[PDB]
Amino acid sequence: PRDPYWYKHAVFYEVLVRGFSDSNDDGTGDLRGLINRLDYLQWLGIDCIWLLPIYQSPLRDGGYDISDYTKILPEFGDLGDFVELVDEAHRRGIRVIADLVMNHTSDQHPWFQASRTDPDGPYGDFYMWSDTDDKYPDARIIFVDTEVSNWTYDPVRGQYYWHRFFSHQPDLNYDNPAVQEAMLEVLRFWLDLGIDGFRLDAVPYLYAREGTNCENLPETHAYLKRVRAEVDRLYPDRVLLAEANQWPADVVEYFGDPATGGDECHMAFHFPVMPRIFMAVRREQRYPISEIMAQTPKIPENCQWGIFLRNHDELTLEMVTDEERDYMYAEYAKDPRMKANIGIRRRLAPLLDNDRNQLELFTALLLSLPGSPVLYYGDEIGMGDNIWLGDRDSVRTPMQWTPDRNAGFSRCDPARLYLPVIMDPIYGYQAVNVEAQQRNPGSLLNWTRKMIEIRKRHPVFGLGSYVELPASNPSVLAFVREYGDDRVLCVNNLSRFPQPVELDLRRFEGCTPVECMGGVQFPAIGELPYLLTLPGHGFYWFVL
Amino acid sequence: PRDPYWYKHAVFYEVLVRGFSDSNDDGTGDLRGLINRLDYLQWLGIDCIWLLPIYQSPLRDGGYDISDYTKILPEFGDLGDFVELVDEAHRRGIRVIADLVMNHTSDQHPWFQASRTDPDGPYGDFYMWSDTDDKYPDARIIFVDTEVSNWTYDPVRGQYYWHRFFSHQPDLNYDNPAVQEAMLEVLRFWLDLGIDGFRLDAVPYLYAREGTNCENLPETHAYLKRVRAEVDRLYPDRVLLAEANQWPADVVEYFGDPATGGDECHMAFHFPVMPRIFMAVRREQRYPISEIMAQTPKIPENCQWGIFLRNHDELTLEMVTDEERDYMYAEYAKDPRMKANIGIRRRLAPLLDNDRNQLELFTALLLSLPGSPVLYYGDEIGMGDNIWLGDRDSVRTPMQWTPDRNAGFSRCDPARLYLPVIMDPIYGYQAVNVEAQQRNPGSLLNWTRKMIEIRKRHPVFGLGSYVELPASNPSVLAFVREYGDDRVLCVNNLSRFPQPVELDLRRFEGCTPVECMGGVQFPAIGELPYLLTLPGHGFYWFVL
Amino acid sequence: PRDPYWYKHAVFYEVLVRGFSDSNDDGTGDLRGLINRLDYLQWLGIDCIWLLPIYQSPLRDGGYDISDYTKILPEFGDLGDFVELVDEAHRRGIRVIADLVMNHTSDQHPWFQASRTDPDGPYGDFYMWSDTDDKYPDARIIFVDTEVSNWTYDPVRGQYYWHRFFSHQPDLNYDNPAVQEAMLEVLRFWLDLGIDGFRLDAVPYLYAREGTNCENLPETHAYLKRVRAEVDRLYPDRVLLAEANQWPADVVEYFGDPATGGDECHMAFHFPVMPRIFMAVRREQRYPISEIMAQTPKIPENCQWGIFLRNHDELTLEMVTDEERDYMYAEYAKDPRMKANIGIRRRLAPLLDNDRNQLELFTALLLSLPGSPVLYYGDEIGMGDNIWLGDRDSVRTPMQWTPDRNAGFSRCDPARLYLPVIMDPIYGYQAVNVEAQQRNPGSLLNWTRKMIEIRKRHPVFGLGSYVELPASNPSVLAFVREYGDDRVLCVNNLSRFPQPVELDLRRFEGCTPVECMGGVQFPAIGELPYLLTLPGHGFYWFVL
Repeated sequence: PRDPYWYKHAVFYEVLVRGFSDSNDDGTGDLRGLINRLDYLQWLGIDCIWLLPIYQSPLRDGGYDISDYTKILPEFGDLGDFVELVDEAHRRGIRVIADLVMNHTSDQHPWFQASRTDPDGPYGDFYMWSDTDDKYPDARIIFVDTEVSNWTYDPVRGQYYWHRFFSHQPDLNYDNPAVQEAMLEVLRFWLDLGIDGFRLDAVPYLYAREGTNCENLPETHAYLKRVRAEVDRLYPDRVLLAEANQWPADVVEYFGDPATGGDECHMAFHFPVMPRIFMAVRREQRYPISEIMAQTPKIPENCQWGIFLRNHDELTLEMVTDEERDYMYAEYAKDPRMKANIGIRRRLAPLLDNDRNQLELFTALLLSLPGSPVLYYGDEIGMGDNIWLGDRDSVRTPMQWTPDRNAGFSRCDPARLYLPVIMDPIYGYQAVNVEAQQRNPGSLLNWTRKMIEIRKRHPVFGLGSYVELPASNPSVLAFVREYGDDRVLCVNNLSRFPQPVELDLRRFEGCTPVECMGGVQFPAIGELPYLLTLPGHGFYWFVL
Repeated sequence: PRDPYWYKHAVFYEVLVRGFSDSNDDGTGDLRGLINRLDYLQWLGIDCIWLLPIYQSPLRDGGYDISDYTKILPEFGDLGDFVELVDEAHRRGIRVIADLVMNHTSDQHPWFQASRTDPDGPYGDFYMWSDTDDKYPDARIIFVDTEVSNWTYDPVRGQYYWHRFFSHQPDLNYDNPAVQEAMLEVLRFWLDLGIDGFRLDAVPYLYAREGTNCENLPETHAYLKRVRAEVDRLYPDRVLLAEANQWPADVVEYFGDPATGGDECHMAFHFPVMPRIFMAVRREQRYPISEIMAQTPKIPENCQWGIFLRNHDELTLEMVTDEERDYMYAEYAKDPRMKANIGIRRRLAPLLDNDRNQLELFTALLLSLPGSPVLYYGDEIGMGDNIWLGDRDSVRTPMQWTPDRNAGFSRCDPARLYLPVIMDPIYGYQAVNVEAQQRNPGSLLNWTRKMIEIRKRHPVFGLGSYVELPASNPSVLAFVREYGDDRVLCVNNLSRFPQPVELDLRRFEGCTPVECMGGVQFPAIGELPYLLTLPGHGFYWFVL
Repeated sequence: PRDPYWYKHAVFYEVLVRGFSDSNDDGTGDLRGLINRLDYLQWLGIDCIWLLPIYQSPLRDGGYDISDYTKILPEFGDLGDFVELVDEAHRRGIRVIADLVMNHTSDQHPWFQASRTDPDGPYGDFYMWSDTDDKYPDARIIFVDTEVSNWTYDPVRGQYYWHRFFSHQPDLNYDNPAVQEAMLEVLRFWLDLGIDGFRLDAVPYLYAREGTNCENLPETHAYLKRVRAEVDRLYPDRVLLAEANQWPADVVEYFGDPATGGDECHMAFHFPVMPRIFMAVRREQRYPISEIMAQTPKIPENCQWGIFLRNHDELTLEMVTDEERDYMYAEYAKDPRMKANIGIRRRLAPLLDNDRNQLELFTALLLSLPGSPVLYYGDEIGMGDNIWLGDRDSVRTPMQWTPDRNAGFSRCDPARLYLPVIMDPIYGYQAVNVEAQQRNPGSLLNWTRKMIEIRKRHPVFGLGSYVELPASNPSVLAFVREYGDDRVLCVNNLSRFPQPVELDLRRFEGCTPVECMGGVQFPAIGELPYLLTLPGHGFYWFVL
């Protein structure tokens, strides 16, 4: 056994516990419900469940405002349930990781409250305090629309505290060794229960120094290396993912020193992928995808980029872009499609006007580009979303299972539902739900499952090289993935029209391509250009 | 001006006036409404409107039971409306034809009523009467499940009359010359109003002779040759279409003498086309389509096969087949989906379980095979059925125009609709309507429009020859259509998996194929087999 | 403890087995489903289940065309299921009766097929045959729009047979003693299995005589008296109901000789009740009910009228009327709602524009008038119709149980349902279903349940006398029912406005009226007129 770098050949499934399955029938989904649905996740073929935060919380910012790192919110069950989840998932070959906010806690966290009645106390300097609001002035305000702050004054203490997020999410003093030790305790808590890892949230903002930007500080990276060391020590085969809402170049540093193969975070996310793909389809040219592929620095051997088909990170409803390193920076807002969903999280089918061909194109690229892919619950059946509530952050509607009441999510009265089931004439459950999808062999779900299965039989997709093929046609993106004798050819049409692509496949002369979906043998590769024909927004996968 | 064989390059649009548009707002569609929608039909691109029966009728058999040939059922408007319709159609480059039942009339038709009241008077021999039921004993009973004999006894006259159809649809004695002129009289009436032709319904059964089974009799054919002669004489550019629920070999005689180029019916329908495509897609092999293309006899130069995507005839809800000449006779039966539709008219998308890819495949074929195609109203946006309405009607539901009340068909109270609008979660109007389709550029409606338009620009599709290209892959049907410098290549994949097809296009060496949908110029044809790649159920059109 | 006249205090529940519950999940309801739902029928409080025809049948006429009297349509289960239905119902205090067509059978019945093949055999004179078309000329044709004769000629036999219904329902020759004995055999077969009785269908037409109209003939009544004698001899406590779509004066003979207390049919239906209540509500005056109450002859002591809230009997879709004896004959016609549902079965709530107050008024009267009431399945929660499924079948939609898929009727795929579930925005299952109804204490269902239980605690409703109270207010119908110390006062407002009624109750001077719904004691009855106040379409029940 033993698999230290399993995340390199993993497909992750991000799930909102509150919204996946309700067993108690109280209108809120729970760990037991998720446990009851493990059989589906196995059928789908995913390798790791990624839990959105379930920690105790006032729920004032999506539950990313944590009040107790070691207590599970009563709505979702108890720690006994969680242990059973990790165990039954493992028995099914499925791992479990979770979001965990490292930078800040809610103001309703006991440490906060105990950092203000007595500054003398052991918790007294757990947060960042200053008599003036002038310190750290070159740090931008993240929530510029709501916070005039980054220092706000607390009366019961009689001083200002620091927060890069909302005023009810005070930052933690990471210069304080007791904080470095308490937080590291928290990680151990969950690792002891058997969790396979975390996504460390908001780690760019851990340390602040006068004179700097107060993100990505070398003191910060030092702390994470500390975290990798301890975890590697006490627990085998665990994973640390970084959420860094930054250009993938400032992000490459969260992987640590490349000489060791990686001694910091295992994964971080490559946020510009979806916006650049979006861009490619609109202009019908491969270059926006080509550029980031080429302008991304190399990362340590044992690290991985995470990719998902969304335009915003979730702790900050922002698109990750950069005025000086993103050549498409100004172009995104000149798509009135793109500019209407700015601050809003949208599910994949809505982002693509429910175009099946485009859904396949985007998901095909997601599963084949160099990295480890994340599916968001509901996308595999074409679920929609529901702005209006909350929102900017919902897309947290109940998973749509059957055409029965409440889509089969709960047997409760609809009035008791935490969020309503979508009843829309296009994405509503009477038309879009997992059971209908499963029974129809031509559905998006069955297609996705087949694709996930093709990818599992080919470790090259997570482990292999990426070399893009020159091609006379700007509308087609063709590349090859090779992981020692396991080689695939991936061809993608960004145009809405049928397109020829002529490939110089002379490196593979003599090979007989086998198409992945159907197992059919194509003519052998000779030395003259090979003609592939794709329909609008089509793609093919070939084994060589 | 000057165009006698216009129907050869025409695309027809079959419409139920009752169900297309309601202007009076009484719940029933009318000629006034159709006129109002002529701008749409022009936009869509069709060449000829084919009207379902609008004559005065007891409506006991779909309006195919005519009680007066010269009156429009008041429900639909008046003869002024009909004349304004034809004129406004012609202004737009649209012609108009109608179904007309030649064989029999309603029993409620005044000719019958007079042939029961006055056996000796002028109508006494308009129908076939006899003292016995012992006659023409070799004629099968068509509606064998409802009708015990082809003779039925009338209490008022005291004799049996003949009916090959229902008891309330007595046959006309075509041995009586007064009947032949009365019917020609009927034809002229409508031709004088400007109608561009008819589909003569149920003509295989015009004459009966002892010793014969009473179908396709030479006396029938002579009468039809007679009909064209007078029509050609008195009216320019008219068309006679024959509805013959018969095997395409028995049908070919309705075209007349090949020496004349055609002196009988201009068009007849090739009924087995759809079942063969259906079976071919199911078996994923070209053979069922190839076979009819090759085993169908040549027809006169100025005649053409009519094709449409349905499995049944509309007057006799029967699939056209033949035990001695149909390679597939017993095989339609082994197909669970085929067998489930008794003798039920279904619309295309229900017939294909709403598979967008197959809808395109089948329609590409309808539009590219040798003949003149018929579209059924609603298919162009993917309308469904309502089988629970039965007697066809399944398929005679209201056109779904907008997402407003009654799909935009009428502003009436739903309780007064002649038939209800489909509200189904899959084909229901809140999801499927012309307005949603038009605003979505990727919609089926817009696709159908592009298709009809490229077809219009290439008269080869209606006038040209058919040459099937040999290919090692049995799953793909590839053919060429050529009409003197107008040559197109059509390639169709019957497999649900991607398939390569290698074509020998050396007859076209040097040509740079141009794909019709996007106008992209493909690589030049060399001496080697040309490789086209198709996705599951895909197709391409190339100009040469 | 025998209870020979149990039907006098019974409330019947009419159920379409096909449409009540689906256990097999094949889209068709079955006896097993009905057995499974017996606990609900007990909960509601009904005393007898009445089954619509369940016999083997080609179903060309609602199953009233019987092809085997001793076989159950496989679609519904087998005789084993039936035996279990009778047993499980009886266990719960519920009896079971069924429709049985006495007069005619399907032409697909083995007796017929052997009566036309072999005139010499044992079945040769089972049907009414003739060499001529002229016999029995004074009988109207019932289905006059469809049928030209009451005689139809059979080609295999070479003679005419007799049929008062559709031509595929040939009449049985009851002059033949073997037919008279075959039908009693049919009757005993079911009685042996434990059925508690029958509604004998179409018995007015059993015998035909030259000289008459062939209804209501003494030979017919004699036979029914003969049938009753045999049933009473061999089986205890059974009931025979006659469906005679006739004026209540012509119907009374079916109760037999009054001297014996009743020696023919136990029950027959009073068809004008509902049309008269309907008119009474429309004109807002008591008189139309007063009149049929006055023109209804007294019936033998052990006989009972059957009442239900419908305007048509179900075998013919005709309203009972009589131009010379029904003073309202022409008034039904000037009545626009009435005239639009002329040959259509409608459920109670549609018939009353879904007015809950009127649903209560009509149901209150149904339960208080002299007779034994029949509830139709679905009316108790306010189900609607679907007239587009053909004016019989309009009212045969699946029972709506839960808000889950297919209203909880079946777990099948919707395409497989025998008829669709109503999805209308007023009566659709998402708004109207038993589960929603039972959970709401203010619902029509819970009301109906209470009402039935109140009726059960007072046998006077079925056994007592009926005396109408004179009152100056024409809008109120007030009556008293007395059965030896069980005395109730019923007051009903036919106006849509509040109304006073002043009653002379001196017969009950000293009594403290107790209202049934709530058990509140009203002021004692004095020598002065007693004042009751009712809301629009209101009613009260008082115990004295």
